[PDB]
Amino acid sequence: SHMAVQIGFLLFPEVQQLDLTGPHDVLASLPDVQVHLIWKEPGPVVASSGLVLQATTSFADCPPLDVICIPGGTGVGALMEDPQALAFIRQQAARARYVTSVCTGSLVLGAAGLLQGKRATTHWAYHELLAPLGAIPVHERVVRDGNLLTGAGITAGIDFALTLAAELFDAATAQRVQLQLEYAPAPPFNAGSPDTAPASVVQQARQRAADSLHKRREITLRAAARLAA
Amino acid sequence: MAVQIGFLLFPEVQQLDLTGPHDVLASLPDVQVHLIWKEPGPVVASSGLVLQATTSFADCPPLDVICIPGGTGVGALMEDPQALAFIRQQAARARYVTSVCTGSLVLGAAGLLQGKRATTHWAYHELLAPLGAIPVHERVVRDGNLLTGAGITAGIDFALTLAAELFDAATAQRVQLQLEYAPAPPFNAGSPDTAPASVVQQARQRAADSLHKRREITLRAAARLAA
Repeated sequence: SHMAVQIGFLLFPEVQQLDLTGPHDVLASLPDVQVHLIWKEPGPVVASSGLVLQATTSFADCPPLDVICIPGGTGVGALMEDPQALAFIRQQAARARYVTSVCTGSLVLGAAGLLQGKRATTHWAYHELLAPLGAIPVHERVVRDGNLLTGAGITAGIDFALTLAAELFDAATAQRVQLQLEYAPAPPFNAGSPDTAPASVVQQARQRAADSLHKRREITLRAAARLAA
Repeated sequence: MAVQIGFLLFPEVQQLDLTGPHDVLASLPDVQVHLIWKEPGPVVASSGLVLQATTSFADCPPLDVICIPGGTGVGALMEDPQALAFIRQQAARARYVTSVCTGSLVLGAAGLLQGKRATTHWAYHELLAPLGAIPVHERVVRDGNLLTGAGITAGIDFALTLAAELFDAATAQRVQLQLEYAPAPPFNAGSPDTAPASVVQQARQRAADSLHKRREITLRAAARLAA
């Protein structure tokens, strides 16, 4: 309808698609929501896995949003230094009811200056990069600070989206969607946190992510310097 | 030698049934993931999200794993002889025949649940027995080379289970940690066992028209298998 809640996700090359698609299917289950996938121009955008998604609107044509949500992925490093994307995020966050992200999408909110003095979370492996962007780093799944909601790594998007659903509507509506999605998780292993995974597994992961972390630390401090100027 | 994993992508799919498992499985070493429909190109999910089929039925390579997701669109597939014939073709030489949520109703219409333990979405579970399944109220059910997951988000638990079978526990744990899959749901309403009675009533009231239409499709599909 013309009175729909307007929810927008940034869709960028090398996005981690589950950061977007998990929340999308949760929030699209709510009454009279319109969901936008936003990029520089409408058309195909390839996620890090090779899954092809389709941007529905340009930055220029996007209506004022009630909710803006930034997903994460390999592609966030480019976004943290993309003045056109950062200007769009700041413009929308001026009037949004909720300013949100999942996983390393909070590093993009950070680069836009929107985490200064705010409680935030991100993916466990990149959590150290929050403080240089002015955030108060919080080790929880879903972190609220006023109208800022951030989710932790990838699958946290589902917990984030149900939290946001209860804020947009009410607990009863969020619980109905939880039941429709049969979201009573029973993971076959207990390796979803660095605190509970086998130490051999946590060490293999930190080994893998090391080169990405050092690269993103330099991008993070260049982004922080621009906020300081 | 690459593990070939194929998802059936159909109009009015419930996209998270596909995209959850896709991001888990595409994280594994030496896999190639296909999104299969009658022709390559755009397929629109039930939410309006546009996905892209990568291959036609004809160009689909022999699959190690076939996976059928669920959604509004399964009713049409349950009476689509091309789709059912294609699923039987691939199930014949696939190492694993798999589904998530109401995708198991499509396996059932194809004749592939006869005498097997299986699950599906809690609201549709009564439709498994007429398609010949032994219905099991568990979130991921394995019967030989058949694995079925329960409703929508069960796809993530299913995919981690399958990852350990294709590779090993250590490989599945690495992917679990990369995905930070340590869920902390903000409510306890994910099961009809634990949700408030008012929430269960409303979820059943919403599903009722779909369930009635699927009771009718199910009994036509069962009568075809019998004849």
